[PDB]
Amino acid sequence: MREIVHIQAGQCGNQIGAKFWEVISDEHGIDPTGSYHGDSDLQLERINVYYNEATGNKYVPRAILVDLEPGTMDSVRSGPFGQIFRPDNFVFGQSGAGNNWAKGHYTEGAELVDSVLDVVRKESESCDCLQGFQLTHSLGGGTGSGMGTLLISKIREEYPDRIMNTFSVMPSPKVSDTVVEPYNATLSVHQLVENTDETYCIDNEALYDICFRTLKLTTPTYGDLNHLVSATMSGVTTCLRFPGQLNADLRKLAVNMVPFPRLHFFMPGFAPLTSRLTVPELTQQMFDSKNMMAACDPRHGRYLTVAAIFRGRMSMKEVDEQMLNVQNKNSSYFVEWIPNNVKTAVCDIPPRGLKMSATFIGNSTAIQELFKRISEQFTAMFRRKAFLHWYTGEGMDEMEFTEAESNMNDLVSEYQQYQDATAD
Amino acid sequence: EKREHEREVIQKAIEENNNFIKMAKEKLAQKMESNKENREAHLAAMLERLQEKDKHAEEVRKNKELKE
Amino acid sequence: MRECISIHVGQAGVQIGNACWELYCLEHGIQPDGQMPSDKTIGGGDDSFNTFFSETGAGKHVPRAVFVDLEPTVIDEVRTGTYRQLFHPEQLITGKEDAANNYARGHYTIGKEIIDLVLDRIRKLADQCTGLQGFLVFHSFGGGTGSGFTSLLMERLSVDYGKKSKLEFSIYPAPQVSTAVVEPYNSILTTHTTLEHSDCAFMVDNEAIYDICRRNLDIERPTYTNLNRLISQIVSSITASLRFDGALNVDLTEFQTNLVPYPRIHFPLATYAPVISAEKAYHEQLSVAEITNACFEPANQMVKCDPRHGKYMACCLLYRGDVVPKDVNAAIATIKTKRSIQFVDWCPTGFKVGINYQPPTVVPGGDLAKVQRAVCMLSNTTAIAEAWARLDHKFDLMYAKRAFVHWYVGEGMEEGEFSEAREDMAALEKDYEEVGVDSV
Ligand SMILES: CC[C@H](C)[C@H](NC(=O)[C@H]1CCCCN1C)C(=O)N(CCCCC(C)C)[C@H](C[C@@H](O)c1nc(C(=O)N[C@@H](Cc2ccc(F)cc2)C[C@H](C)C(=O)O)cs1)C(C)C
Ligand SMILES: Nc1nc2c(ncn2[C@@H]2O[C@H](COP(=O)(O)OP(=O)(O)OP(=O)(O)O)[C@@H](O)[C@H]2O)c(=O)[nH]1
Ligand SMILES: Nc1nc2c(ncn2[C@@H]2O[C@H](COP(=O)(O)OP(=O)(O)O)[C@@H](O)[C@H]2O)c(=O)[nH]1
Ligand SMILES: [Ca+2]
Ligand SMILES: [Mg+2]
Repeated sequence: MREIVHIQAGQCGNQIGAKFWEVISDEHGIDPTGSYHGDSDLQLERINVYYNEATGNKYVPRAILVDLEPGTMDSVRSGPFGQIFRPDNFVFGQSGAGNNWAKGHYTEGAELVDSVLDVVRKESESCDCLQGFQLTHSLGGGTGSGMGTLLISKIREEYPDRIMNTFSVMPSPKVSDTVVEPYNATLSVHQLVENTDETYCIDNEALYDICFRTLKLTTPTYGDLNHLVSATMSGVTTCLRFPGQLNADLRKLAVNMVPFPRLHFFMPGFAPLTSRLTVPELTQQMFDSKNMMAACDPRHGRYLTVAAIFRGRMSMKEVDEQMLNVQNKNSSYFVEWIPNNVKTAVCDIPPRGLKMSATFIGNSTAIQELFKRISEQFTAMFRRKAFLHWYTGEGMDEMEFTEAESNMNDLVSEYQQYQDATAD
Repeated sequence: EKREHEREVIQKAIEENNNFIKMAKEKLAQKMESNKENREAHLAAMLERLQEKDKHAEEVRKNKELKE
Repeated sequence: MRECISIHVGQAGVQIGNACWELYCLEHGIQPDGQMPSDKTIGGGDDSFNTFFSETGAGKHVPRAVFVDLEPTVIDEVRTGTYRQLFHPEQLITGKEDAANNYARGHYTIGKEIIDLVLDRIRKLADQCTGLQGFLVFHSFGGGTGSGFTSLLMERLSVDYGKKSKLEFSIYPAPQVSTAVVEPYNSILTTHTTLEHSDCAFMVDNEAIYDICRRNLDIERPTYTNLNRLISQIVSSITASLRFDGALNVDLTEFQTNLVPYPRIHFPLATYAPVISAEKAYHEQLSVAEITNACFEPANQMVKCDPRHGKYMACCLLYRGDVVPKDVNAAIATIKTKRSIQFVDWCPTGFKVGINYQPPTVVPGGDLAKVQRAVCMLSNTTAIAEAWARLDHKFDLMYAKRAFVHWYVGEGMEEGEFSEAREDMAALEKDYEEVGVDSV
């Protein structure tokens, strides 16, 4: 089978990580004890992708739980679903993180790092045919950002020919008052553009604005944001978890979605947006700015590639007509020089609570808006050296901030380059 | 003279068939050798770049201990 | 004698494989366990069906076939399916990790780990043959295994089998069922690499088969099962010449002689009639003249292109079922009188015909009507070049930006192989232009 190995790092990573395992376990018919109580053989067919099989017919998530604070991993064990994970996969620190990337990447993270790799190594070695790795984390903190991207780099050394996948939560001032996050995020993108094959951009600015404006939650919680993150994560992993022809493993997805190796930052989308539709409506909502989990207007760039997953009992002829419709009517926003760059999958099994839904995965040049936002904030403080002593104190040079800034702005230029290109 | 020409024709047929097998075999050998060394070169550079990260990560930790 | 070994590479080749063998078993009266009650020579024989089926002492008739994929899922369905008893386990070869829609992984990286094993199993089939005619290779252009592994296999077969004939049934990619943005790259790469190694290749445009299913069988949104059952019928008509005998049966090699004027011009257009539903075929007898005339409607073609804007270099008609010479001769004389078919000036205006009396068969629970008679036309027309043109254009669009090329470069390929492959396709498009110009 094609196994994926999941890793969740830091507070954010472990919150969205935990909720990912809740949602997909419900879908595959796995209760918290790790037993199958479902009605369909399709739920088990590709269960090996995410779950190991244990003695007594049970199913264990292939998940590695990591943080420099010991507290978050207690709170993971607490909330039902928690006694499903493998006890020795929990790798905890002591000191805590401090929203310091240098701590996570160079000093405190490096000390813990080999204890994580040993668990990764044990999970990987008994895989029949390992696809690669899935990390969930935030880029604003210190552990998930610094130690997460160290983890990524250290896993590439030992598994250079496997796929490296991240769900990377981007910092917004609207969600977090921490001033140092532009540094943490910029340093993290410097790592991701070099060392990941495909990165889903979960943007907290987009998540908050959906919760405040569209969903009308006057004071949104972290749990309100993560209901949207878990919907996305279910949606974008649907093709990996059930049988089908299209983007059915991580490498095939990458080959369809990544035309140039640095340009692997995707812009997920989802309809219907909910809290706790017909196919034409689903199709329209998908390519509309309101439904995107990155704070980017797709009508400000062009799509290099697109994957559209429709879930539920619907007409496949109708889906084909509407996806053709949407490309005809929005032709300008799809680069002419990559033909047939929108792919469409249909999965009979819908998610929990909905009878049909759509998930969107776009490699859009408009994602530059996200990096420009982060780059403007970064440079707001870097031009006057603010809080650099936190990072210099751990041994980093002032030149590593410049190099990180410069590479992220190169990435923006490259998005603009392919935005402006033509067939001629 | 016609019997010598009949002989020459059947030898030509055999020779061209043998040359085709030969060139297919050489062209396929040089392609696979060229591919192997190309792919090893791409992975070597990948890991030699990851090893430069390990040299830099120890320079950062030693620069910390030179603030004591 | 004159045995043919069929090789089914990748998902498309394997699944078209299942439909073909299932169909052959029903045509020859062979059961899912391999027993054939009508065959009184137990253990062997040189009846026409023995070109495609060997025989065990236990009465079992075994396909002369290897199934290869770099991935176990599709062949596992064959291993445990209705026809598992038909195949020896050694004929069904699988790897672990597929080529990920990358020619480079099929040809070089993943493919090289299984190529020597595959030749071994092919050799075991070849060594059972008293007079091996050649090979039939089934594969997609678009997939990484279908493109990349098939190429490697073809190169190696030319080395290990000299000039034994090698025919292709190649699945040409369509947007309605494609699963890869890089399919144009893989199509150009495999066509270039295989061109010198293939004697005759039948392209099957998935868009054409998709339309025929929608238009003629009233199927709303056709699946691979729908497409494959129709493809099987066309493949069955082409191989029918080899698998049956009869006074008016012309062998596939004779059609090949007329179909291939120059080695690189070896891509015949197949047209098939009638493709009709049971509901429409009720109280409707389609005559020889009717089904022959349907071969010149481009809606019934296996490749979307227009022969009315091109020139014929050959026209072959393979009839099966209740068809007699008088009717065929009259029908072709009508085609002549009416014209509607220009040949190039350097080619005789002939129509090479065969007839096998065994009528078409259908698989249970299928869409096709069982008809009394059918025909497959094989033509060599300059219009087939349109298919290359469409694909070469998509190639250029992406390659000018080097889109996706890093996936191929990362597995050891150079940009040189891309531009070399595209130059050969440019040269092929010029060849079809040159052969259509009138002589001085
Ligand atoms: C004025 C403080 C409020 C509480 C805070 N707002 C702000 O900081 C504003 C005001 C200044 C201008 C901009 N900032 C963002 C706020 O509402 N926050 C950020 C909390 C910062 C936390 C401190 C320690 C740095 C929200 C998150 C906050 O409301 C919390 N949610 C949860 C929460 O989601 N708890 C769930 C469990 C959980 C615990 C911890 C987690 F990390 C995640 C989930 C369970 C609940 C019942 C649920 O299902 O929603 C715990 S704290 C953001 C989404 C904007
Ligand atoms: N007609 C037909 N086409 C198919 C079938 N399966 C796949 N295809 C087509 O073949 C192409 C995809 O290639 P596959 O044959 O699935 O790929 P593969 O050879 O298995 O290669 P990898 O999966 O990359 O190892 C697309 O153009 C599909 O539309 C089938 O059963 N019938
Ligand atoms: N969407 C979301 N964002 C979070 C969550 N927890 C923290 N964050 C964000 O993550 C960043 C801080 O990362 P955190 O995970 O707390 O840092 P760590 O201690 O280094 O793992 C800030 O931008 C927070 O707004 C969460 O549960 N959901
Ligand atoms: Ca016999
Ligand atoms: Mg395959």
